[PDB]
Amino acid sequence: FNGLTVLPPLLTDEMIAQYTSALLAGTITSGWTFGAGA
Amino acid sequence: DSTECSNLLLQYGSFCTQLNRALTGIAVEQDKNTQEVFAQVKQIYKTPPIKDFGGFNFSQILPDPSKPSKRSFIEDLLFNKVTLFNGLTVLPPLLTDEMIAQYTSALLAGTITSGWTFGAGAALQIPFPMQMAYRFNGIGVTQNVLYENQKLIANQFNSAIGKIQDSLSSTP
Amino acid sequence: LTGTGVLTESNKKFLPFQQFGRDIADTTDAVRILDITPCSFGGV
Amino acid sequence: TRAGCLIGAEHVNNSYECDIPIGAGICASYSIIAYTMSLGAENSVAYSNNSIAIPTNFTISVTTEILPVSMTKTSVDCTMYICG
Amino acid sequence: SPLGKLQDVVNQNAQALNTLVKQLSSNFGAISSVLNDILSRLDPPEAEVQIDRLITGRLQSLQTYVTQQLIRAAEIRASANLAATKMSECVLGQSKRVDFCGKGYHLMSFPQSAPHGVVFLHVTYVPAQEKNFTTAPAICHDGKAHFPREGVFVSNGTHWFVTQRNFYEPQIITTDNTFVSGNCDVVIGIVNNTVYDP
Amino acid sequence: QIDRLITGRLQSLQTYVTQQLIRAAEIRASANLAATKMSECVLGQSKRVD
Ligand SMILES: *[C@@H]1O[C@H](CO)[C@@H](O)[C@H](O)[C@H]1NC(C)=O
Ligand SMILES: *[C@@H]1O[C@H](CO)[C@@H](O)[C@H](O)[C@H]1NC(C)=O
Ligand SMILES: *[C@@H]1O[C@H](CO)[C@@H](O)[C@H](O)[C@H]1NC(C)=O
Ligand SMILES: *[C@@H]1O[C@H](CO)[C@@H](O)[C@H](O)[C@H]1NC(C)=O
Ligand SMILES: *[C@@H]1O[C@H](CO)[C@@H](O)[C@H](O)[C@H]1NC(C)=O
Ligand SMILES: *[C@@H]1O[C@H](CO)[C@@H](O)[C@H](O)[C@H]1NC(C)=O
Ligand SMILES: *[C@@H]1O[C@H](CO)[C@@H](O)[C@H](O)[C@H]1NC(C)=O
Repeated sequence: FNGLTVLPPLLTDEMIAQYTSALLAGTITSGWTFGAGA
Repeated sequence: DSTECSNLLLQYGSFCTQLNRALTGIAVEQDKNTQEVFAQVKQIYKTPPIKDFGGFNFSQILPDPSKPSKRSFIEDLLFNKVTLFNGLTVLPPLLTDEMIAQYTSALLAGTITSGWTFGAGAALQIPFPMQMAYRFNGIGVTQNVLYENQKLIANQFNSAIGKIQDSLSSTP
Repeated sequence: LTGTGVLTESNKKFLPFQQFGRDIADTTDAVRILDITPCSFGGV
Repeated sequence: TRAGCLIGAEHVNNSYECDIPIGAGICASYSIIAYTMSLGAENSVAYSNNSIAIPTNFTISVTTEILPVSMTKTSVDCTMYICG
Repeated sequence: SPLGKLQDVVNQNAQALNTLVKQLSSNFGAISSVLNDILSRLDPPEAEVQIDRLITGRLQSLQTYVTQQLIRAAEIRASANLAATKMSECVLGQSKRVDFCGKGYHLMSFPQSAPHGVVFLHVTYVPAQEKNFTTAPAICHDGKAHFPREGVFVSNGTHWFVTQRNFYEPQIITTDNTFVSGNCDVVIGIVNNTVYDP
Repeated sequence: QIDRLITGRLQSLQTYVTQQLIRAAEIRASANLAATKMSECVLGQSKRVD
């Protein structure tokens, strides 16, 4: 209110959750293979 | 202790609270740093009274019953070599020197008795020669290399520890 | 006490002995009852 | 103690896990008691030159680690803050 | 209070912001902390010297806040670099580093989102239900020293077997899982036992 | 004169506190490194070179 503003994050909570779900799904369905290529 | 300072500082603001909070946070952070570094285990292991480590000598780094604040001779040299109002005070650390030394003693006992097993859970006793054979296997050297040169490797380790104490005694 | 901002209808209840109302930061918020809300501002 | 003097807590000769760190190896816990914190369980491992301990079972342990990644992005307009 | 680190970070940021807000209303030696009141009750020369005092104080407070914010940002950046390293090593693979991905032998890790951070669920292997055994560095059979390929020689009582280090799976001592290196005269602690030849 | 002295001494205290914070950050980094070294070299064998 006195020139103080809060800039929203670039990545929303939903997008971060989607990243975590993709990482977890790749870990379960592929192990460590997805972290070194296809 | 001048009332005019308080009178002129109450209207100045609350910078003193900021500085006090910063210093308190710094002190808490150092206590946490020592706590994290030295207390890697929750069990204080003790070296057995009999010391048969296949020729390896660890009395140089293990504590002695002479009570030099429960520190080893190398620790004594390290402590001796290091040489150390107006509103400034020094808060004593949460962990004393004896407590840190006993953490160090527990870590040494666990390492020389159980190898690396105590760091992953329950301590598992194993002869020190077999632990060294495992460590040799870790760097890609077969166990027979250790077992057929056990005396030589023990002598080399003892000599290396001797050079370490000689360097810590005279060399600054 | 001069200042700038948008006057707004006030739903808060004052007292007969109260004229001003200051929220957090000790700045004028409500004045005998009307609310003081500064007009929109921000970055570009 | 070397950290000062404590009033209102009864000193005890036991040693427990530290709850309220007073300092210099002295902690306090809830009447309010003051003691010297215990480093942990004290045990002696049965070492021998021809003895080993091998597990016969295992435990699958799931632990949680919390790591901050970012904080709130705050922008301050100096002209508006200082002058208004 | 299981997420004390994130809550502590939020609390420190909020405390710093609130402290800056409170310092906005400090006299700093001036006749009033309200700039508008000073302008509406003073001659321009004295008004501008009081303005100078207020500007100095508020600028000093803002300088202090920006410095603390930069230090906290560096700390958060170090923590995030550590978190990225943990994600890459513990989550995207298996790490041999001790206690980097949880206490015990690390198996895998799972990431979970947090409001201003990350949570790692470290799945690890912990040995349990331990038993005592008698060991020997090698076995002297037919005047030859036999060492285990992988594992260790053990013997409840008299019967000698070979097992693996992290689990008790005794196996009959055999030439396939043992290798010969020299005679049995230089090994210290070697015992006499038979070696099965299949 | 007292007010001028107050400003100078507070400025000195701010500089000291900032230096302590920077040194504390450096010592915290060193302690994190030491804890990592203790964990990966005392509690186990490290395959990392140097
Ligand atoms: C280890 O070294 C110390 C000093 O050099 C000596 O007193 C002690 O007897 C040695 N221990 C063994 C087992 O030889
Ligand atoms: C003091 O400590 C000793 C040993 O722990 C204990 O036997 C004794 O009862 C204690 N005395 C008091 C008054 O706490
Ligand atoms: C290992 O422990 C589980 C329970 O934790 C038990 O059901 C199982 O029988 C144990 N294994 C052996 C070989 O006894
Ligand atoms: C087996 O090892 C434990 C330590 O893990 C020890 O307490 C016990 O005394 C040992 N067994 C025998 C028969 O000595
Ligand atoms: C050791 O255990 C095995 C498993 O049954 C058995 O064959 C052997 O006789 C045991 N030896 C002794 C001395 O208990
Ligand atoms: C273990 O030490 C004892 C002495 O306490 C000795 O009699 C025995 O031969 C040693 N065994 C081995 C395998 O070194
Ligand atoms: C093993 O057998 C050989 C000859 O068969 C003998 O010389 C040696 O002493 C034996 N080892 C032990 C430990 O008795």
